[PDB]
Amino acid sequence: SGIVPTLQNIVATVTLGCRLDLKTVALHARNAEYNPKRFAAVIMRIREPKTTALIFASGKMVVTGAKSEDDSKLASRKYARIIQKIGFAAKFTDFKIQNIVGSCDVKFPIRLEGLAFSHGTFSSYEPELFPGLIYRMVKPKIVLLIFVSGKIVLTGAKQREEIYQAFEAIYPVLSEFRKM
Amino acid sequence: SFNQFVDYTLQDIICEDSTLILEQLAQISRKYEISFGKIYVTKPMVNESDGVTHALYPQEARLRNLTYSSGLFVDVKKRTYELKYELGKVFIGRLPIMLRSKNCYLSEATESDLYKLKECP
Amino acid sequence: ASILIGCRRAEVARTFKEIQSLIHVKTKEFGKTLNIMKNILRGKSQNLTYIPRFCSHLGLPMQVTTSAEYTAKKCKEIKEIAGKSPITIAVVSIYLNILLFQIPITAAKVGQTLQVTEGTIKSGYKILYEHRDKLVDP
Amino acid sequence: RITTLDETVGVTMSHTGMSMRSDNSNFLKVMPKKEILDYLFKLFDEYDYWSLKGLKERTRQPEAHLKECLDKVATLVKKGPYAFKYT
Amino acid sequence: SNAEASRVYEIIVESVVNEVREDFENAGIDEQTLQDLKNIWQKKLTENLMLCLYDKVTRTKARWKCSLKDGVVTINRNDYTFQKAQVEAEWV
Amino acid sequence: GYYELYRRSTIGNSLVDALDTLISDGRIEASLAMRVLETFDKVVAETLKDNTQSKLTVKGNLDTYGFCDDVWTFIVKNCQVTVESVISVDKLRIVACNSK
Repeated sequence: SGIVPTLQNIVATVTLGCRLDLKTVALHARNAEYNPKRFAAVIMRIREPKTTALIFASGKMVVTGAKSEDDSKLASRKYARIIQKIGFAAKFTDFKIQNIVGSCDVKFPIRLEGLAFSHGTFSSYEPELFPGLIYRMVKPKIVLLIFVSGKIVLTGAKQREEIYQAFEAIYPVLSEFRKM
Repeated sequence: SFNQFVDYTLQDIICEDSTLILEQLAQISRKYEISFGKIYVTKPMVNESDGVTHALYPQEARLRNLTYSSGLFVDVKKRTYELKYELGKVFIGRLPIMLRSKNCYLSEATESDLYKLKECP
Repeated sequence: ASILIGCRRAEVARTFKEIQSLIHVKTKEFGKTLNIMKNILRGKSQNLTYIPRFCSHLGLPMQVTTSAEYTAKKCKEIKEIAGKSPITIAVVSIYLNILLFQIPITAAKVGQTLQVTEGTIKSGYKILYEHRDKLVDP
Repeated sequence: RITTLDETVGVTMSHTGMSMRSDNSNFLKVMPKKEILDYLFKLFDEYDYWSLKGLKERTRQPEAHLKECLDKVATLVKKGPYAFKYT
Repeated sequence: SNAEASRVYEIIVESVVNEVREDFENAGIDEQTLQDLKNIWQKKLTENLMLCLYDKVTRTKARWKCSLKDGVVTINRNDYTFQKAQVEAEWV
Repeated sequence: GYYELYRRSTIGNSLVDALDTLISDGRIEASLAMRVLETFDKVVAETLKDNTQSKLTVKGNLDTYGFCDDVWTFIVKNCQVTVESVISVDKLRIVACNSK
């Protein structure tokens, strides 16, 4: 094999533990977005790292859009910095990975039909609704997107090893149901 | 007695009460009207279990235990009165067919034409 | 969902839009509720059937009906381009085998018939005219 | 006499049951506490014995804060002529 | 510099004086004071800011696309009046 | 209705300076220049909607997007405004409100 699934998205919640004013913040801040009639939360984005802060009113904020565990951690300290920069007493608190998204490729065509017929307890293949295949892993708890071309997208993970251990237990199963 | 029931009476039963409305109460109310123009008839057929609706012949109908029957269709007319301001082929029932009638295929057959269909003249 | 259970268990051929032409199930609610019922059936222990109904919808002879059958059979074993939903793969087997003969239908009438896209099947015709070799039987 | 539809049947028969050609017809398709109380006192100055159904329509703001102020400085009359009407 | 905007500025001064002529008679100050309002405003008529109204702002990944309608933009001491606009900027 | 964002333009500040000159220096009565600016937000609102035929195309680097009280605010750095004429603006403040 020798294949490492490249990560695509890492999600992390940050609870500041305070309460701001959304009209006061948006009338003075720069790179921020907020709409009361659609979704009453402040959307903050920074150029480096390119992430997405979701500032609620009750001190809640989720940071998403990074690739490494540090990039979701570094941007959240930058996200905690601007709220302290406005005039509030924000605090970098409650750090937890919400999800780690990763996708890769195997460079051989995959027999999805015989795989779905064999692994019907975990495969869910509906050919006219979703052109890929939906596979769920018990240990570890990983849901996987399988394409015929070889695109193996993985989700439902808080740790980096859970993506890699899921690939190792399924790539011989990928190597069984192959074509050319 | 069969053919006069088909050619004339089937328009008599429908067109004598071909209209029906629904008095919708609103405050500005409304009305809606459904009507039927002419009823249309078909040839004897069988819709099989998969869904193929093809031709039919009574020799196979005797062996497969079916209903030598043709579908019927209605030209429906929909209206809406808003208080009277005004702003479609529907199957209804497979009617069983009497043999050697005008709607049946075997009315148009010679001597040997029945012989190629295993039916006695 | 249990209607679609009767489609699969009694070897019938029904589609989601066929039920959506009758009921308003809003698809995303419909499929996940269908999915969890399957796990109940898993917790309580094939597009070839769809072919001749459309042939019955078009009114085609049996030799023309089995012509798309040998088409749709050999289309899976040939591979390339993979699934891309078998519904349009069925209807391009129709359009190929009707281009084998001379039946006046074209793409506009069959587009309104099975409710699809004329521009889609010409793109599938592009890979099919290249694959015109490995599909002849007599 | 009644005309007979004379084709390959299944073309006409396809429109009977499922056909995936839906619709094609238009027939039967169907706040702060002191700030909201100031508007409520302005609304009570016009109509006092008034139901909360049109009041939630006329205000259309924070109805939970409107329901909290309606029990705060107002007494909703239950039955009688002024049913569900503040006082 | 625009011959259309100089034609536009001719309509704006003429529509203002002809509409508050009734209120200058209701207040009853003077008719020539309204004429003094016109000559001073045309004498004054003789930092890159866009003032308009948004209709649709679409954003994908980091690319923005904004559908703008009806405004007046003054860029580099030059007056411009438009009817439609599209802003396809890119925020890093 | 009738917003007041067009009183901050070139002719938006020209009518305010021509009305405040009459009130402060002269004896022009108060609460009458307000009706002129309300008329100024009415005529130009029907002028840029109807008597305008220019189209603009702006492409640059966005630095600040702000949205508050149905008012969109943009600052695009190094933008080229294409009239119908391409004008390379180093910084163009874009303010937009709801047209409905």
